[PDB]
Amino acid sequence: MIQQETRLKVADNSGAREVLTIKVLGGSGRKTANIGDVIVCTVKNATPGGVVKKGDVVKAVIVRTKSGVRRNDGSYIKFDENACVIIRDDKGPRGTRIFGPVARELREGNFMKIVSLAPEVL
Amino acid sequence: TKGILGRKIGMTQVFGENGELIPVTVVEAKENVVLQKKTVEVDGYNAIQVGFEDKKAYKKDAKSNKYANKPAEGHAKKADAAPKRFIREFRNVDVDAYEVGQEVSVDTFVAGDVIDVTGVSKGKGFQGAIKRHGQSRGPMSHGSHFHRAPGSVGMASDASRVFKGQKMPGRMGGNTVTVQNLEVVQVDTENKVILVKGNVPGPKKGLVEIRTSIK
Amino acid sequence: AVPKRRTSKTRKNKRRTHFKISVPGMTECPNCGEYKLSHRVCKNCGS
Amino acid sequence: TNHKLIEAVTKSQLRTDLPSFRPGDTLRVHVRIIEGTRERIQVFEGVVIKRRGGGVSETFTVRKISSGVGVERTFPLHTPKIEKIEVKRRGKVRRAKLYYLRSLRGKAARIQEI
Amino acid sequence: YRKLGRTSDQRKAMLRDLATSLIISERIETTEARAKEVRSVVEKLITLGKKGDLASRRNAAKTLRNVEILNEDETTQTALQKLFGEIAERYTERQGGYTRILKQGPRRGDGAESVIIELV
RNA sequence: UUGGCACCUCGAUGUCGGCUCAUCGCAUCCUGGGGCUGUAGUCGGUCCCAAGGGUUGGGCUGUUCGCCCAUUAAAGCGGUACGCGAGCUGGGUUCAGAACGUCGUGAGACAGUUCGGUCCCUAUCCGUCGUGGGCGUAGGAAAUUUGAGAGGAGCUGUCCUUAGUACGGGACCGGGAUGGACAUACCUCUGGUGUACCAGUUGUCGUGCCAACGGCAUAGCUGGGUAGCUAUGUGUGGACGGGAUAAGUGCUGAAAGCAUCUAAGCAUGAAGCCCCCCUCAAGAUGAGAUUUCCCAACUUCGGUUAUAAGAUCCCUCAAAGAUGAUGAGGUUAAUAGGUUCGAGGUGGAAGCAUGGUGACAUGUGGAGCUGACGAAUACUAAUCGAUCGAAGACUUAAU
Repeated sequence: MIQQETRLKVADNSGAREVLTIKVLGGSGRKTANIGDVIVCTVKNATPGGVVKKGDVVKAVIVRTKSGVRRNDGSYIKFDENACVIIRDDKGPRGTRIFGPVARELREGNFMKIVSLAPEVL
Repeated sequence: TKGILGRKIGMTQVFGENGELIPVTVVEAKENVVLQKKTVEVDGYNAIQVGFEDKKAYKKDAKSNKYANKPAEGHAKKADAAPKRFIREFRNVDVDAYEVGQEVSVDTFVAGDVIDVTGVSKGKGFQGAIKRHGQSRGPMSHGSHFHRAPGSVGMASDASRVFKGQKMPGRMGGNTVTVQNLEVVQVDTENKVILVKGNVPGPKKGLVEIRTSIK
Repeated sequence: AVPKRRTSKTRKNKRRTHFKISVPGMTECPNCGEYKLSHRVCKNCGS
Repeated sequence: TNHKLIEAVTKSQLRTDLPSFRPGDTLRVHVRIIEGTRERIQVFEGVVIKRRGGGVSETFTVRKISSGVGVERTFPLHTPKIEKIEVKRRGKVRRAKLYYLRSLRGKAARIQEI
Repeated sequence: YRKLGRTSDQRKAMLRDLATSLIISERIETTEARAKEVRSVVEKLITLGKKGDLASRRNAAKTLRNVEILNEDETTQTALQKLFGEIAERYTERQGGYTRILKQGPRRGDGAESVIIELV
């Protein structure tokens, strides 16, 4: 349930370390968003170097959330903290590596590139 | 077409094809017998009366709606059946495929049939304007004295009155609701029960009517 | 929040139409002579 | 439980090849993953931390640490997507719900075997 | 259940008092609402007395108060002893019932329907 | 809109913005039809028809204003005492205190700037939202006809098949399902609450000491949690076609031997549309409605009689409930309470035995306890009663 003014931890090596949700794309009136949703955020904490600097407006996709999504078979899967990955414009990762597990709901969102770099996919 | 009366038991879940969970509602419907056949040359509209639950017959001093005689008895004596508890009418089914005294079974429905459930709601009694209608409350702090209360109810001098339907507090509950486009998961003839995919309106042990969706 | 006009004897007597008491059960006794309330403890204990 | 119909119309959906286990035990579920057209079997090793429900609505939860992040799964007890379950360790707890393992991390979240 | 216009603790205290007073004289007179709440509390106490095991004794001491009944020939005994004594012997073939309610007339001070609860 | 006039109110018509809640318009922001372009395809200049619904979150200036950030199919202009303070705030304007600058001989003034500063009322009448009593129909119980009334209606994005060929990037054309917002029903699932459920633990008081237990400390605190109530949770909806229609495109065709959508006529054509369709309450003193079934001695039917799963009164209750009303029951009885089981919840009782120097293990034992959920069983209580009670008349036709 990621909404406005929500701080997430980046899960890649793009330079960013912490971002803050600015808007949830999907339609007028949209309040919250879950795994497999694109959102506009700003870098609040970056590491020395990288391609992304502090105070930058970029687009990212959620991959992990405290409140897990529900499957169609009646199964659930919640994580321990919220995380996202700074993507490009053609749903392409801006980094080169991913850290931690990744949800299997990104396969239906045409995110092969991001799902083919995740160490685990459950 | 294909009408029947049943009682709401409870709510469970059933796994369908490809291991997909499906929440269903157990509806028990038995002892369904036609009682009359309204024609268009005697009433002006075709319909058929159907009973549901049974009850005890002849009884003298009985100050309770459960067992006696006279009025209801006679009307139920017309056809070969015993006194019924609930009675309804259906003007969507054919009046040429039934006979006064027929036994409406649950074999008329088949898995994968779209039906429309109908019944009264539960009831929350006297409710406020924040529960009856989806209204927002005022600031809970910042020196505010406006909480779960309604706002303005009109304008000013011009039209100095309240228009009909101002959405104010009142009793909310007992209402006839009709869910459309449902589904029959599986039908059982052993216990004469029907599994509807979803949830019908009304509380436990309540009367519900089923009809083939027109759309 | 204050009456705009005084109430008349007609309107005042019209509002006191349902304001009254109702006669009780009063079940007869089999051996006492006096009456008693229904489902009560006495010589009748109802009827 | 009023009448015996709800348990009679759902007695053909219960399984009988499921082993007995209690909260605090380490299990190895064999979920049947269905991708494009190929069907594979993914194993999920964890420790039961919950067990509520009754009848055909019984459910259980298993917690595990992937790559430094805690993951929790929850599938219906009588689900047809579960190939087979096998207990590999019997823990010793003192409660029915271990919700204190969500804050613990490292050697502090270690369960002693009976 | 009923709350009898009292607090959780206050209500719990009153219930214990009534129960103990209905085992001392076995014939008390109070209001109807309170008579329909102490009827399902003194019935559970008698059930414990029928058992006669040590466990029940400790379970029956978590509700009964500490009073001293005076019988004939200067004989004294605590309510607990009386509950596991004659009372237990009296009801040994009857499964259920025990107490009985008898409706009466209204009070003078206020219009409260008073009743009489006694053991059969 | 800024003004002009001074007709109502000075024994008071007391308030700028914001909050909550609304209704109505059309000079149309979005969606729908069209027409013409100095209108390459996309796309859009303008014009005509069209009001049914829908029209976002923040930062800041003091804010009505405005400027910016990011979205959206779109972030339209107005009216109702510049809608709404006996519905809310008091920031602004603002009253007694106090500074700064200019002006004044001075008390002080300034459409200068700044910090601080009490917003009163028990709803009589109409109106509105719910809910009953009394009579009326010439009626006792059910089941209904209903066009009078209310509600709801047309938003997006991909997939993929004549080819991404016309046009010179990217079109209107029938037609399974995925979403956003909103509406409605429900508790199987994920959660929340759960003060008469179970367990752990601190201080103190009381039954000689210690225990067990009880009282008080916010429920003493902490970890879980049944029924019920619930959203962030689970379902469904908004489709569909039908009839006239608007702008408009036409086909025939005539009071200038041509022409011409026209004066007759025949078509086609919108989120048009109120119509129809769908959902809900509904006998309408325009005494109305309809069908099925049940009910007789008094005594000239004057009611002297009275009967009807005909009504109560009273009593046990909850799928109902402010009170009444509605529903489940009253001994030929499972309505409530017990009592014996069961489901779920807690998580291993007491006693006994063993192990250990001791705090503590372990076994007998998924043990013991368990409010609201359920089944079985008359053990307690719903006991002898009493009261109140359909319509059938006239006149005048056809039988």
